Amino acid sequence: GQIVTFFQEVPHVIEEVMNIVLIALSVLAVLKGLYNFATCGLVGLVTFLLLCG
Amino acid sequence: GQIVTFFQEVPHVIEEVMNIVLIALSVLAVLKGLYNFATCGLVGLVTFLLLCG
Amino acid sequence: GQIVTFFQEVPHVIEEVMNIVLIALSVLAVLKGLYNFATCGLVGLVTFLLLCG
Amino acid sequence: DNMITEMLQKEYMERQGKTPLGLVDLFVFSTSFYLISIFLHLVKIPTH
Amino acid sequence: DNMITEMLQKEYMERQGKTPLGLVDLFVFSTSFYLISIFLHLVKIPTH
Amino acid sequence: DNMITEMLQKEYMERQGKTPLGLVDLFVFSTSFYLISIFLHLVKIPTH
Repeated sequence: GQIVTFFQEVPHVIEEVMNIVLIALSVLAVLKGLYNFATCGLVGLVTFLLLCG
Repeated sequence: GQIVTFFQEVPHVIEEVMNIVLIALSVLAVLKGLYNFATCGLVGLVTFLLLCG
Repeated sequence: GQIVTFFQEVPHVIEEVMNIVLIALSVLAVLKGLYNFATCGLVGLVTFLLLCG
Repeated sequence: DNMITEMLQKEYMERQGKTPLGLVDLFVFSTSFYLISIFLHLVKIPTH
Repeated sequence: DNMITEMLQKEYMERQGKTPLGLVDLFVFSTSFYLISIFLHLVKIPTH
Repeated sequence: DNMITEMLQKEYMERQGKTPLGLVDLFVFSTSFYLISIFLHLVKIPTH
């Protein structure tokens, strides 16, 4: 949606601390999600099914 | 309060992708929460209580 | 930021049920967070750190 | 500095005319419900 | 067509008149703090 | 009573002028992604 609009005007809003906190929290959430996804077993399931193939 | 307003605007807002994503996320959340509540031991607690009296 | 504004506005908009629910959810979240931050093992690690030196 | 603010407010106002606020309320409440269930699944309540 | 956007925006305006922005910031930050706590719980940080 | 609503809405207007909606959307979607992750952790999906 408007995430690209946020990316276009990053320099003009990075001076606000709220935006910095929001960006850091989003990056942390994405990192934690990726960790969970690649350790819980979802990827293992995909590999298992491809191995069967 | 305003939830019923959303429940009467459904034919007029279902075409936006953001609204579809929000509705799907809400339904998924509610379902996952009910799944947790079903298999959290809470029901076991309730039954144990009834067993006691 | 304006959280102090929210504290200055407590008597004025406390009658809204939405605001009561938001306050209760925030306080509950903070308490659950503190419980986790005190039971997860963070304290254990920092106490072992102090034990070492 | 008014161009930046006008642009950002314009995108906010466009969003508010498409996404109903009741849907935002429903999403927030459902996420809170799921968070509460998560906490209850972490506290490990036994029948005792 | 503009009636729909106007009514949705009117709902948003009423909510902004009744709910303070500090309250929603507090809610968002508290939920983020709780989310960090549950990540710490899941990842099983060691003590040794 | 109009004074209270005008002040609270001025706070909202300033926040909207300083924070892009795209960042709010990114934060919400990242939180939802992380929550789905912790769900798939709680369901202990096995390879078997």
